[PDB]
Amino acid sequence: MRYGHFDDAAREYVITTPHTPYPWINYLGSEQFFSLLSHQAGGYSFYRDAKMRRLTRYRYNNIPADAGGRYLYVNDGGDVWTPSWLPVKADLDHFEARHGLGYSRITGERNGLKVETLFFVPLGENAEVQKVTVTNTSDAPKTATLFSFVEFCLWNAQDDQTNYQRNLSIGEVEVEQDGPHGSAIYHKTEYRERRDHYAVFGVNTRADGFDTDRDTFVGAYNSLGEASVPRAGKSADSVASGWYPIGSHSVAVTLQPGESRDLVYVLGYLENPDEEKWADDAHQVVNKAPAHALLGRFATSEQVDAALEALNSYWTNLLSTYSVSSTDEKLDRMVNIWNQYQCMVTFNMSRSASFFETGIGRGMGFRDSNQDLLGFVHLIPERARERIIDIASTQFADGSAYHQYQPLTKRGNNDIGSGFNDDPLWLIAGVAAYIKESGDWGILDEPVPFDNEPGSEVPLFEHLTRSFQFTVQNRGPHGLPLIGRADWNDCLNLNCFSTTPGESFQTTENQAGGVAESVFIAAQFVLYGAEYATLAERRGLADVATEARKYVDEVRAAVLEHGWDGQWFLRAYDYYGNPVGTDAKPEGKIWIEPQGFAVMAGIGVGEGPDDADAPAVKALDSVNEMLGTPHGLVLQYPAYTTYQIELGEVSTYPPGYKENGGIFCNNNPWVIIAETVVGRGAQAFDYYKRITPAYREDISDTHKLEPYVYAQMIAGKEAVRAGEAKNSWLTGTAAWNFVAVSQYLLGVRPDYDGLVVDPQIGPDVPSYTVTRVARGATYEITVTNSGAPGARASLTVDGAPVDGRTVPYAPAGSTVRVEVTV
Amino acid sequence: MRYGHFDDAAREYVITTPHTPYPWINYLGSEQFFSLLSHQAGGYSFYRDAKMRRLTRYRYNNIPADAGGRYLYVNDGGDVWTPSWLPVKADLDHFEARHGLGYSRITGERNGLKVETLFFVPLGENAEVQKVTVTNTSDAPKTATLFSFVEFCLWNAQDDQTNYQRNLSIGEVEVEQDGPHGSAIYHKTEYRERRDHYAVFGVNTRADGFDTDRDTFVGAYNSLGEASVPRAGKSADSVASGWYPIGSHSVAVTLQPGESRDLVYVLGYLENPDEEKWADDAHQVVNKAPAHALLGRFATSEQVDAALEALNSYWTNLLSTYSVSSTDEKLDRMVNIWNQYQCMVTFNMSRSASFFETGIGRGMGFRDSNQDLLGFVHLIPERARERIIDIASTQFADGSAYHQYQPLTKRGNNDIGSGFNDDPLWLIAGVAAYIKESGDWGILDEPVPFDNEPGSEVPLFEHLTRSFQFTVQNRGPHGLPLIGRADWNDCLNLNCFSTTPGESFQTTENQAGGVAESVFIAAQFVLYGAEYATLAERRGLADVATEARKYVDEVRAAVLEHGWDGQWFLRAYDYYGNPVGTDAKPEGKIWIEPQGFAVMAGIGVGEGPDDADAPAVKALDSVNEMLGTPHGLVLQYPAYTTYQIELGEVSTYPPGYKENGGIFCNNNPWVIIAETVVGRGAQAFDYYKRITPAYREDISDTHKLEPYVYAQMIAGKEAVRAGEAKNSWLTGTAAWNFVAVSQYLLGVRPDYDGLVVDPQIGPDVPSYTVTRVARGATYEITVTNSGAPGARASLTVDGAPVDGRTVPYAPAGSTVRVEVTV
Ligand SMILES: OC[C@H]1O[C@@H](O)[C@H](O)[C@@H](O)[C@@H]1O
Ligand SMILES: OC[C@H]1O[C@@H](O)[C@H](O)[C@@H](O)[C@@H]1O
Ligand SMILES: [K+]
Ligand SMILES: [K+]
Repeated sequence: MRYGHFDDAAREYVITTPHTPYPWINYLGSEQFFSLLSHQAGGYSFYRDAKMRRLTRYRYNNIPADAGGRYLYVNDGGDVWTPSWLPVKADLDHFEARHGLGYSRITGERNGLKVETLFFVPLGENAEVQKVTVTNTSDAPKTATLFSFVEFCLWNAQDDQTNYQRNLSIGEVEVEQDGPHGSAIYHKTEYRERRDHYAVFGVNTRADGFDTDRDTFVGAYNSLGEASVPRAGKSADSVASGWYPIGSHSVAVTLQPGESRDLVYVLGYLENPDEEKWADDAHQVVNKAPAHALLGRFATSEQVDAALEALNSYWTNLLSTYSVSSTDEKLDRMVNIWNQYQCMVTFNMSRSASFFETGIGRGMGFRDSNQDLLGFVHLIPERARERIIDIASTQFADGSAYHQYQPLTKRGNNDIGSGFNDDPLWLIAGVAAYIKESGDWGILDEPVPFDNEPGSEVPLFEHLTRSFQFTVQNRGPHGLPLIGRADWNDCLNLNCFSTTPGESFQTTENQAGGVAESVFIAAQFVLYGAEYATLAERRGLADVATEARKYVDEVRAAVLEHGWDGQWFLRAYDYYGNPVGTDAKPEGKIWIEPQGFAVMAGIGVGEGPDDADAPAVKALDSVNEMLGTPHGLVLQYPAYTTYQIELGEVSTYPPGYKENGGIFCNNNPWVIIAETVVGRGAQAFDYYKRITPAYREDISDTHKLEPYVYAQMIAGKEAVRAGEAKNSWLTGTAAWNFVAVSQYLLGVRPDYDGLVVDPQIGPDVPSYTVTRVARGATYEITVTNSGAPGARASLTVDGAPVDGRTVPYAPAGSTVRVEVTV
Repeated sequence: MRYGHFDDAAREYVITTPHTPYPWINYLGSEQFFSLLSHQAGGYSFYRDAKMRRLTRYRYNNIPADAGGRYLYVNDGGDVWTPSWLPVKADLDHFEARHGLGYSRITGERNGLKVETLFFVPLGENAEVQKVTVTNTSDAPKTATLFSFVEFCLWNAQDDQTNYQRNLSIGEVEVEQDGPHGSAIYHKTEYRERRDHYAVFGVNTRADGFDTDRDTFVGAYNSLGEASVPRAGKSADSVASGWYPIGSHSVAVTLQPGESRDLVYVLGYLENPDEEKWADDAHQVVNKAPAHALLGRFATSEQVDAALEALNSYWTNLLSTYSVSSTDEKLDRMVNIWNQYQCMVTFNMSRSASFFETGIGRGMGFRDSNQDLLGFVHLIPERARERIIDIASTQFADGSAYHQYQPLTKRGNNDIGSGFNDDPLWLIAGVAAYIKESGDWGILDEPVPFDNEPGSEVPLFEHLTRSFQFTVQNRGPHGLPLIGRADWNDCLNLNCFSTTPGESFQTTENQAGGVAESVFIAAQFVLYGAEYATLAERRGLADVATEARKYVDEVRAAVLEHGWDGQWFLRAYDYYGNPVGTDAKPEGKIWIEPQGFAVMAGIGVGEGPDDADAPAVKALDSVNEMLGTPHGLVLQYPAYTTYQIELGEVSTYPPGYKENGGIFCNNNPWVIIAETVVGRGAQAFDYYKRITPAYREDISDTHKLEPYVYAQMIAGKEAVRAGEAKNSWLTGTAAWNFVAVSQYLLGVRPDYDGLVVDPQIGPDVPSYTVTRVARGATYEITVTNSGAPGARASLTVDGAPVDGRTVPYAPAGSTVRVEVTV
């Protein structure tokens, strides 16, 4: 069951009905200004930070969903409709929405008028541009009046939604019907006071009329679908004082049969220097210079099209670093287009703002942004470098870190908790990924403060030492890392014991003492502490590196001695020292995270995939049997059916959802990668297909959410809603799947001194070529793959056999031809 | 222009159209369970705390406003309509809503079916009951199906609105079609975990069908006005699993010509002891015992009626303490009914939850709850006593206090700022009003902790000494109290200097040092420091009292010497010692707060109203001339037209709104009482009329909000919206106008040892009788009033002339007849 299709040549998803199972969105912008845009034009835009500089208003949990966005009401002879279908819901003769890379087009046609709108954020601009084309598709002349509409937000979205007792009296606007390229409205709430910024909403023509007051435009007792002004056929020229500012312009157009007209609208974010905020000595009238310039840069359709083409070229350039040509078109569209596009979006948004995350409490996550770096470092290495510096600046001197930072200020906060003991090790992961990718060893010398404190700077390498030493100096009675508030699983809260309702487990005070340990952080420390040992040796720190290898070896042996349940890895020891994730308990017998992570770290790996005695194989077979479903692998089994006070948030979810028996997709690639490590390519690829957008498109009515991006959670087998996704777009699933498919399944993966070429994908992809740009040289990697279990590659390079699977990096400008036989 | 009228005999405001300027609400409940109910059935319900235990969901800033509430969709022959008008907006043949004391009735009739709903919260119950009467007003038999609807909230209203990434997976219900009294739906989100509470929505009949999933009942792409289930005419029997739980039952009705049927619906809040939460050993099925009991208590019309009658008797008893019979029916309905009812609501709700206050950030305000006591102590003194202990327990040992407390827990928080230096003295005000009303001197001996700390208890009197000593030990260089974060005016933030956008002025950190002083707090200290001295005297503390009256004299002298601008009182000195509220400045020349409060404290009062040399008279004349408008007295003049960094939030409002040139009604009664003190009753009464609901009903189209309650803010003369109110219901204006009218205009006011009878109302009310129950005796107070300027009363009591205007309190059971000549 499908509601659209991929168009690979156009790099677009084509939605051919308004009647999708859920609003399906795109993100516009890749730099500092972003828009959430549904296939019904719903959503909102913000500059840098969705909580603090939100330009336009959007209602989550509206009835119906997604009533509110950038609308264009058409009044043709008294009949009013919107080409986005919502909010008016007039019958359309034709409707299509295409979501592309950084832009979308939505086109609706009714009664001989076709209205197509291109929405995008241009490169280098803090603005959302709309190019609207109206065409008379009838055989007689048409006259229609077009009313644009956007509802402003009062910048601080939390305040906007809660503090009406103040903010119903502060809404301010200016209206400029006769500006230099057409008509503009200025939304300038609090520019009177501390804000140096305002929004503009303008059109490239002298508008017939305007509206800036929502209640006037919409009318008492009316929804957006029933707005009075478009039904009247003329603007009310309303000038807001408080209440709800909007931007709306009316333009009447007359079109002969076949004739079209373009109109260009811009929503822009402008700043002025404090000294130049005002046009007038009395400080009453905003300085419009930068808004006039912006509108000048988008006064013509030619300017729009040039900017859209520059954006297309930017995307071609980004996607030129890693591409695959295989016999599986679903695989190829994920690797070449969709998974990389999503990794840009997660890089920019972290978990902050989607149609599920509300752009309020969540900023840039310390763990989240590190995981997203793993799937982003090849796309724009300079920006990954900057992100590493920003994240490491929010770390404390003892190696612990703020769990997230505020995007606008880059300062850490505790708003979604403190003391997540996996956080410090993710910094080592992010840096190791970045150095392997770029060979930029010099980043280890970058001075980086602790908690943004001027003069506290130490080299970024020393931050990694603090991370490493934090785990070393925080192990429990089994030699396993103490878990703290939680590890990667935010709902495994072993120090909590909360009996007070409604207090967030994420922020609630934890109990000192106890002996609670995490098998997940143990594996994480084996995996990434090995990379820290390597960086130390490369830095000429021989003794630090020897010591680091020793501690890694200790923790590794502890996993096998104290972290093994018999047929799978234990999950943890709780506050009392009792095992969690043991077959000795009735529920939560096996938990997926240490199964994938321990095996990625090589723990329990035997002689080959057919070595039934190896703990890794036993562990992965137990995952397959106990956690496997057609939709992916669930987090634990059985799910908990009553509240387990000593485990925290996890048992508070009904079984089959989120952390209690949901398919929590971020941890599935760990098992995929683990499967590649033991030599079971076919099984690893199977798990990849079960959760991957292009493979799940044919069950779009089950998945419900966007068929072109990963989501955080698919309901698991214990849910009545099994198969149904929540929380699309913003998830570490995107980066980790890209890691899994690009580096482990397809097998092309940067190491410090050469490119590892190690396919392990099984027999469903028997022939493919990867084109990989790495360290300035292009590698054409032609793979002939039997897919036989445990079979690993041999290579020839430029006509000559090479030993093993690592190709030493060639000099920049080379074309290196690698022939791979598996 | 009116949209309804007062019905005095019924104690109701009758709304005769759905098409009001704004939603007009009532509050149901007076104990621990409260509903906000508009004349369109919109709003929500909560137990004790609107942030933490909110039963049902309501959207502020919805389009249209107030789409959402307790709906009953009637399907007659395929035609669907709701008697509340919204959300369907079908043409009704008749519509009326009556808001009463603790109940409302909303009736709509269409095509031969009349549907009346009585909504109320019964005494002693944590539930909202609706008795629905449907009548066939046609001459032929009718059939219809009625579908009830309410949307649940996930208890924590903040989480409900912002934390979808967790909470879309936690919604849980149970469905009981065949229970003891009829059908019931249980909303039990998080009862699996830490909540010992669930909600029930039931009806006293076996429903034909039900729905618990919003998306199924409403249908995809639909608003509530388009709900699919009522249109199809059959329930979908949906059982929610996450997403959006609701309660809906369908009931088929059949009616002969002229026949009616009653249906009783109950939304209830139930708790179980932890040990009895579950019906089953597996802990999956909630114990329904308390809900079954509740539903049996409201299984019949007879039970509903008995309970509504008990509620009516309760209100007649509450209102028997103070009433007036005069020549002015507008004055009488305010004093007798509406102002007292509003005082009950502000006592219960503080500033927490209205159609403007969102029931999230604001709990029970320390200042607000003390001002509310002034207008509530005569209603239920035992409940006032307890509130005093509650508030005083959140005070710190140094006499400063948390600015508010969380209603559920009674623990103070800083969520809306700290260090408001008027707060400590408001506690003296509250206790003095309480003791004058009740003669309960023993409250001063009650053990009360500081910040709820076990073992920190000291007598309540000692808390007052901490408050009094706080001001004494925190005066600035002119002998005036240091202002701290702000005084009563929350936007006068002299220690702020914020240049950072979107950091609340209320909570942002303040700068140490400086010399910022408040003339407001100086006047509050002179007024209430005198009360504290009298309490110390009655306790035999002659040293303490003598020293107290000394400091009162020093501050009074400081006001005259350093707080006087020439024709009015100064407002403040800023951080650098520069005067605020001086004719020397271009804007904010005169501010109303010290003019009212200084003169209330007797500061600057001369020989009589025509003593034109007296500072009090010059100050009051300046108020009249510079701040007077037809709608009330604005806060200051001119309003500030640019941001003044040294003054904090105040100049961030556009001129004419809130604290920047708005009519901030709470401060108007201070000027009214001031004018009574100086002997100008005619002017005091004029100001009272200008802001008083019964008098502004005839301009309902200008005031906009409820015509039967005070609001916090009416737009001032500098606003394009001059005359239009915001923030109705929840305001200190209610208590302080009750004080003004009952105690100063009408002149009947308790003092420690007798009842003062001192009318000062001017010639427009030439005779009236007050009936006042005080200390167990009833005083029948018959006034003949010339209104002569400055003329004050002489009294005869029970046939004998008495000296002065204070009647010593008579023994309990007495009827004391007081004859008053003015
Ligand atoms: O914190 C509540 C305070 O908020 C300020 O923004 C408003 O101007 C005040 O009227 C209000 O009392
Ligand atoms: O604070 C963010 C966290 O909130 C928890 O309630 C959820 O279960 C987690 O998946 C999410 O990461
Ligand atoms: K997590
Ligand atoms: K205030």
